Amino acid sequence: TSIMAVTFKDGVILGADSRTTTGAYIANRVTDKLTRVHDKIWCCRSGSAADTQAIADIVQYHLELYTSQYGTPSTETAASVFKELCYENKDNLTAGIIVAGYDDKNKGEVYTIPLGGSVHKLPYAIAGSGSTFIYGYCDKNFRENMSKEETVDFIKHSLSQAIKWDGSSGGVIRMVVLTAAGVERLIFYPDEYEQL
Amino acid sequence: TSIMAVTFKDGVILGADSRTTTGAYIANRVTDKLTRVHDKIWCCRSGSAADTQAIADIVQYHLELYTSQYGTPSTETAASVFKELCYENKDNLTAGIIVAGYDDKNKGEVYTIPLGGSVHKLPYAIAGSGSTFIYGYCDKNFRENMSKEETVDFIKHSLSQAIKWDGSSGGVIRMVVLTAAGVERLIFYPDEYEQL
Amino acid sequence: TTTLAFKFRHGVIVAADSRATAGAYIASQTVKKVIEINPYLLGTMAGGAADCSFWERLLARQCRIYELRNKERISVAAASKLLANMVYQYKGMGLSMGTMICGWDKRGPGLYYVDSEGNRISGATFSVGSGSVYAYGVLDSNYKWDLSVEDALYLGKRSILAAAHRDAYSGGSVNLYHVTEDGWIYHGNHDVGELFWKVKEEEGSFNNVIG
Amino acid sequence: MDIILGIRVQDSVILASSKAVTRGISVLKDSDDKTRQLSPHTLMSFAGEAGDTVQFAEYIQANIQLYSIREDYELSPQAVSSFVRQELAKSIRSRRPYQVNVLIGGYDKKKNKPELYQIDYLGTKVELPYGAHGYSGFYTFSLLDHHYRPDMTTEEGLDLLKLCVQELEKRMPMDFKGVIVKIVDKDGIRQVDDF
Amino acid sequence: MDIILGIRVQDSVILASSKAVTRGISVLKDSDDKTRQLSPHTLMSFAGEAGDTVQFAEYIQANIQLYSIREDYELSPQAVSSFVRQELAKSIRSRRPYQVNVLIGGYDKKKNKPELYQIDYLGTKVELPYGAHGYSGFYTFSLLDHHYRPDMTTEEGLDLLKLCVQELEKRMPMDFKGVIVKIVDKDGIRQVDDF
Amino acid sequence: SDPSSINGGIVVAMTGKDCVAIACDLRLGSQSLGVSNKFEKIFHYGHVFLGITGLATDVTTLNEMFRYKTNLYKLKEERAIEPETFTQLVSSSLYERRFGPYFVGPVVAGINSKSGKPFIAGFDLIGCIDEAKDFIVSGTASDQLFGMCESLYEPNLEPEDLFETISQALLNAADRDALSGWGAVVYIIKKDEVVKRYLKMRQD
Amino acid sequence: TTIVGVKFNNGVVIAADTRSTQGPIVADKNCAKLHRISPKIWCAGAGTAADTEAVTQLIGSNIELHSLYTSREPRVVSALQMLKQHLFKYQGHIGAYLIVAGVDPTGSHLFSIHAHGSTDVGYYLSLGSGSLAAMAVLESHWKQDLTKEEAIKLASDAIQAGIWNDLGSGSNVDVCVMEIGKDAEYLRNYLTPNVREEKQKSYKFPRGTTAVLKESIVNICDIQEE
Amino acid sequence: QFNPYGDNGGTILGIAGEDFAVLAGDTRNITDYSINSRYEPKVFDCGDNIVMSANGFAADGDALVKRFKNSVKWYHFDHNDKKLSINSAARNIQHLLYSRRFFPYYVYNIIAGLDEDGKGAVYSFDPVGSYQREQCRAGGAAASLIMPFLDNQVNFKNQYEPGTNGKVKKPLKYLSVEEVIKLVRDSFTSATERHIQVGDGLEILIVTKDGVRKEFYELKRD
Amino acid sequence: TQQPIVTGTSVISMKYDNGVIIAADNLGSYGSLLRFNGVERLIPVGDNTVVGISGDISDMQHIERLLKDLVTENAYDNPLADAEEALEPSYIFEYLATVMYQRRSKMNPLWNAIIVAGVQSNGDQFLRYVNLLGVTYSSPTLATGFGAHMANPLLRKVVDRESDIPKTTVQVAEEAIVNAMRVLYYRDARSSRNFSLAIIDKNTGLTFKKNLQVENMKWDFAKDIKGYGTQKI
Ligand SMILES: *[C@@]([C])([C][O])[C@](*)(=O)[C]([C]C1=[C][C]=[C][C]=[C]1)[N]C(=O)[C]([C]C1=[C][N]C2=C1[C]=[C][C]=[C]2)[N]C(=O)[C]([C])[N]C(=O)C1=C([C])C2=C([C]1)[C]=[C][C]=[C]2
Ligand SMILES: [Mg+2]
Ligand SMILES: [Mg+2]
Ligand SMILES: [Mg+2]
Ligand SMILES: [Mg+2]
Ligand SMILES: [Mg+2]
Ligand SMILES: [Mg+2]
Repeated sequence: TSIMAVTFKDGVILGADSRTTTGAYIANRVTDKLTRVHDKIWCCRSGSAADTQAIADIVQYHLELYTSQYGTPSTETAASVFKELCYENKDNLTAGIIVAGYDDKNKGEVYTIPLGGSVHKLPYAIAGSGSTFIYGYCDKNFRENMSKEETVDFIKHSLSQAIKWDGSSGGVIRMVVLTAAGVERLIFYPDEYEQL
Repeated sequence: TSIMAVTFKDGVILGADSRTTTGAYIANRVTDKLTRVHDKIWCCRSGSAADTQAIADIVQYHLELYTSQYGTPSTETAASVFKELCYENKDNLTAGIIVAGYDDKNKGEVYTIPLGGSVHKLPYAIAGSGSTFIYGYCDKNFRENMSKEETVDFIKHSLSQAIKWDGSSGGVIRMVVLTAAGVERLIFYPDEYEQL
Repeated sequence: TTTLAFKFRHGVIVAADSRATAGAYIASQTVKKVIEINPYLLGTMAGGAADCSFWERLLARQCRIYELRNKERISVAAASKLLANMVYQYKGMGLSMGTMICGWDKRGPGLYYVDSEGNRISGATFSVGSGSVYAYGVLDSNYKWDLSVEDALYLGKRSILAAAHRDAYSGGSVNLYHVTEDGWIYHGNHDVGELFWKVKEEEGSFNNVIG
Repeated sequence: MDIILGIRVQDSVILASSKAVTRGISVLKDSDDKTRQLSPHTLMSFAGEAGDTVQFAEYIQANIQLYSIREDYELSPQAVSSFVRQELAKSIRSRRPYQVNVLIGGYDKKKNKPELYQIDYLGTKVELPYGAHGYSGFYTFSLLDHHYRPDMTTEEGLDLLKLCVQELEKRMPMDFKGVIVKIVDKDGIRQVDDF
Repeated sequence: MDIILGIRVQDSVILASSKAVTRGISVLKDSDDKTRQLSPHTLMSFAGEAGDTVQFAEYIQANIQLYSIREDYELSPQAVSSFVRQELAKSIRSRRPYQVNVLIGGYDKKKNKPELYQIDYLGTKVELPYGAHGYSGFYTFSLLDHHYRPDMTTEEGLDLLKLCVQELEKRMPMDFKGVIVKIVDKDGIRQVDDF
Repeated sequence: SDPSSINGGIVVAMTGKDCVAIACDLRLGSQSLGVSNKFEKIFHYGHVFLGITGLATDVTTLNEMFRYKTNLYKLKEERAIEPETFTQLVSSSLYERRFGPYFVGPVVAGINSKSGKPFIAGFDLIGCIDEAKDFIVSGTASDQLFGMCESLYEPNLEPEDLFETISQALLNAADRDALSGWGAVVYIIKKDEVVKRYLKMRQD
Repeated sequence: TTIVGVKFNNGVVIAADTRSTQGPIVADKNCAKLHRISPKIWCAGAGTAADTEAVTQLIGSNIELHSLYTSREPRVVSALQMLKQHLFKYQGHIGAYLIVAGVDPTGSHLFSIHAHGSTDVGYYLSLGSGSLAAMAVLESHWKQDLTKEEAIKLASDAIQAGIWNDLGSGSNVDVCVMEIGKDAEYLRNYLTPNVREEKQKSYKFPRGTTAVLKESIVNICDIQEE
Repeated sequence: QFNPYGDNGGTILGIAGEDFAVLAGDTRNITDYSINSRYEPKVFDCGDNIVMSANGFAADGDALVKRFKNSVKWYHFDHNDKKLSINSAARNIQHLLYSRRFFPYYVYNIIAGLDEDGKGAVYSFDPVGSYQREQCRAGGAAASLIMPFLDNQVNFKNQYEPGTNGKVKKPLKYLSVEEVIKLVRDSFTSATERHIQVGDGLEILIVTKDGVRKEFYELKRD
Repeated sequence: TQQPIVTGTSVISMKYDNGVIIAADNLGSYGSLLRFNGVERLIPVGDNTVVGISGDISDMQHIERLLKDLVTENAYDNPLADAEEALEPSYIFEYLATVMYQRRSKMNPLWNAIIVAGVQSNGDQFLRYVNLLGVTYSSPTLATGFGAHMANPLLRKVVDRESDIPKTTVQVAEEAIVNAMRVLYYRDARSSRNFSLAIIDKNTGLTFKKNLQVENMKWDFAKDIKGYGTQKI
């Protein structure tokens, strides 16, 4: 798995590959790892698919109930609910989640929640087995307050390399753009990103 | 450990960090991992220090004896001797070696010899625990027939990132330039490469 | 398996079942567990079929060379000892053998128990195999020295039957042998299925079983 | 504990049980009675792991004695054996199972017939003319298979038992210190004081 | 094998050894002589793992008989015991060690004194007035510590041995099928046919 | 150690023309030791027959349990339970012990009293139903029984012919299994008569 | 086991083989692996056979009660959600691997679900020991905008690949077609390419061949009157 | 850790007649749940009117057959082209197997031919050399399915003569080659139905005084 | 005893009317890391044999050297080395099969699965498999690793039995092989897009194709797939 979330001038973009493996067999080559927990709060899932799906489903339930009572939740609030589940059930879970959302007040925010259940707010985050191969590339090429098109290219180039070196990563590159304008889904096929 | 060898217009450059660890303790922070087996044939060592030292010492003996009888050995010949040791004693060794040398006929050549004892001739090679974090960066930034100064910057930037993310890597950056002009040793200190 | 042998006035009786097992599966029901070493020497097989077969044939050759060199038939004691020393080399290596070397020599009738563990024991009565424990009950209660050849053959046969009935890994048929000073005599193959019903009726035993 | 035997003859049930109690390399006692009277015409012998044996036997005894008082009626050996089996079949899937094998010998006063039941620690029940638990039956069953008749007298059953014991004393490596023998018939339960 | 005892009295050495051979749950023999005569005035009893015992005993016997022929002279019990110890101390660091414990009882015709040596499978030698191997000494040493005198007669040594055996037969769980007793004195080696 | 092979035993069931047959061996053992030659493994609850192989305590326990449940069924429903319904009850009862199962291999056999249709079924220890048209096998010689049944069986056999086929399948399978034998029983079942025959076989 | 699911123009189709095994031994040569959750929601199961049945009957029972409570036809996402939450709770100890498919007022749906509780969406899926042989066929011949007849052909071809090339799969091909605005058609034994040939001999015995000891009439009737 | 053994499936069957002998085996080769070959010969003509099949781990089976064929070759060189009798071959094979007692050939071996009186002979081996002559023997994956059927249909076990009721057995009448091949084909068709490792094809080798003849029959490929 | 380090995945092959085809991708994997992208795993021996190897790459390079040395040794004192006494596919295979079984018998195996594809002197097609255990078998189609599970089913639809071989042309056979390589790229996590293909025909000889790519891939349907169940956006 190769997943990342990047903040930029107008908001935040989530990115992911589409490969799911059972050992060396590819059980699904067109997976959607970008999952919605609220209108403009999405997450990238890594680790056990069963665990991350169960978690995101519970979080979606909590934020739906939050919204009914207290109005639109913050991205920090969403990340807190993820953490509370990941931390308290750390002995029985294998989940690495990146939370990303857009407010009008706070704009684009990114939180990463690794195995232990700790929370880390960041300008951008990378995770999954394939992230290891792009720590150097992403650190060298990331800038703050990029444009939408610059950020799309950054994620595209980054995940392209992660896919290139990681056998557990591959397929298409899915992206989700989160701005004031709304929610835009993007997709990029092998013939586009492989030749970069 | 973070090691690499890069071919360029005028020859080849070897690069390495200077950290040796015993668990989390740094046993030596100024190690010289760039080792000479012949006048213009050097190697970068990774894995068990005992194993890689014993191997390089035996190879240096073989190439010294080769030279006495048959004249200057090729870089391919040196890589073959390394391989023969690494492959036949693969059950008792933990050695990952990059071989690099300069001929006037063949110019700069680079061979990498991973754990199993296989040989792979390449334009450039990376190895060690810290290499994982720069597969993406090196693939994106490597070009063939670079200048000496371009190649030095490429290795410097690459190892800088490997050191930044890998705890087993660090210290100074040592480099060895192999050309027709001779053999040049370089060194780059933390205050230089960290701010890149 | 169940094998037995005992010395008596008129020589030594040797009896064995014929079942071979591979787990719960009955591989064979016609196997020969008595081995013909020479006209005056028998050997029983229990445990590893291959092990027992190979080493006792090796012994038989050893015994034959002895006869050529020494112009004399080997003793039961020397034969049993050659086997014991041969298998002792491979102790702890995985061999599985429980054998009896039965014969008649200058000392009269002879009977030695030999196993892969290293034991080599002279005795008047032995039984080895998974069913040995059932066979011993019939032997011990009815065994005498002054036993007729007819009664002795029946005792060895009836003893195997007792074991074949109770032990799941014993059965098939009974092979009988009588060793005399003039050599060994084969006394036939007796199917346990048919033998059981016959003995039940004539003897009155096995009342709990219906037939 | 070690050896427990049972044989049903014409008009009675005979139970023979070893006398030895052992802890490691030492014989603690050589006169132990491994049996409890469940009712006046029902006797249970037992063998297994220390503690479990006596705890289970006395627990059963108390339950049957309670039934007897409540109804003023003695349960049939078949009813008792079924109760015991259920308790063991319940026990085997519990947190810590009773590690006990039993023989139940009783005289049914309704049918005027002796009855012998063999029940192991799993709750495996079987009615038999003769039975044993552990390594006992391995030595004795061949003699019983040979000599046993259903029309045997009590005295003939005891002679066949002496023969079974003589074989055990010859071929068993462990010294079980002889046996206590008890007979269950129409007149109740009694102990053979000389064996 | 199981129990081997030894006692040095005034003018002789008495060795008592069990008769039983056992393979699993079955007694194969009840009249086994666990001893070899090394020389006319030296006897060795032994116990340990099957095969190893007899193989080692007969190997020692052959070496001592060879020495006797070569020199036309009987080695002292002390010399024999030292030879045996060295063979066991050599064996313990070998690929497959001999798993044998021995007692060497001999009469030294030079000093006119009986001598008893205890040697275990590691090559641990000790000269004693009385000794045992395995779980034997655990039951018998308290009686020997109490009753033993160095000026005892052969008949007194046998009575004390009967007492030691009686205690074993009471408290040992295993039936070892009695003992064969042999006496070593100035006139050589003989067997007590009634014990 | 393996609970399904400590006591040993086998059960086989077959369909015929307007009839069914179910048969079992009589052995009860403690591994190598034979304990009883009278341990019948076939029980009936009205006109529905149940054969059970495996761990003997669970066999005995399940019989007592299905007697319990079928007696209550009959009191409430005012009719005897049918094979199809009983089969679902057996499956239900076994799966309720999914993570602490009875170590058994049950086999149902009977004729629907209304439709007259012959019915057989088998289960794994956890309740999975095997509804076969031809035959069902269970026990320590299940492999042997599969080979005999698959070669000897032919559809629409008459009762007296079906008897010979099933008896020979059982006998020859049992004689290639150490843990089966010591006697055998065959039930021949028709819509309103049931015959039970004890077979003569080798006692080793 | 080989099971598949394939979407098409106006619906979805699933298929399965009919072999159930006990190690190397074939227990049932005509097993029914296509289970009904609701009338227009069917699932095919692989793995532990008892678990795939039990989990299907349970969720199907609760789906029926839910359909009655809400006065609505059951949705595939309900069956999916109920299954995954049940399976997740048992942490993979219930070895049920299912392909769930069906039609409802929302449209046509096709999901896969694993024993630990993870779900996937697709246009074509395969599960079981023959999943790789079947997926090779699906990856070779699947296209967008399939017709009903093309999808049934693709599905059964994918099952046949498993039947011929996987030892855990065999015998016949079952199919169920769920089209929008129609009743679902369950096609039991849609293909029968593995009929046993005639035997060379009849093994019917002469009557009286078997030795008998005792005979007796078994009383199956109740206690009688008078 | 490296496991030097494997399981290639397959099943073999040898039946001895009065003046002939057959050795049959399926042609399927497998690992786990995959098929390697639908036709990979498993029964071989080894020379001197002897046929052989080593079933289990194919690499060990191929090596054993290869060694025995070689043993026949050298028996001719060393003993003046003397014909190797079936009983002599069996004893030789025992020594080939036991020479690896501590790293065995994981195979069940069966040879078939004619004895020195011209009568049909079948010999069966265990992986470490224990051998025995028999009239009928099935080996391999589905051996337990087939053998009980052969006990019943070749040796007439548990079969009695009608009317007597268990008092008189069915007499042991010899079988013809045509009757035997029927039992072989029915054996393998039944085994193919209930065993997943058996199928694809059946190859039978028949041995008479005239020589070694072959017959092939298809089996179900599922 | 060892463990494989740098590995090569599936090798696939099949017979057709006049010869044999064999193919394998150019990847050398280091566990999950797709380390080396220019590895040739099809190795020709003369102009009549191609040996395709999967498994450990260091052991592959060792075998490659044994074969190169085999050709050298065969030419020694052999005037007919390029004619009647040239190396045959059956000779090359039996040599390898001997080595593989010997190495497994010393508990020090060559951790590989090998397919020897070629055409004999008499024009007969040769296709046989051998692996680290010394296990050998032949079939109209052969494949290693993942290819055995995914490619064989596709190739067996073209050549299901021996009698289908004469009915199969080189265009049909190559088409099937190329399709199988695409399927493996979809579904094998340790595979690459780049591969090599070799045809050995009894008429046109040995054709060795390098730098082939998987093309005509279907990915467009991925855009429509959203979530893992209930998600719509
Ligand atoms: C009783 C049946 C059981 O004790 C009797 O001992 C017979 C003795 C016997 C049988 C045939 C010929 C001569 C004597 N024994 C057997 O039937 C044994 C059972 C057994 C297997 N291993 C073993 C046994 C007994 C005691 C210790 C160890 N059967 C065999 O020896 C045969 C059938 N061999 C094998 O089953 C296998 C061997 C050998 C082997 C296998 C199976 C697999 C791989 C390598 C070797
Ligand atoms: Mg990839
Ligand atoms: Mg650092
Ligand atoms: Mg010797
Ligand atoms: Mg000491
Ligand atoms: Mg028996
Ligand atoms: Mg199949």
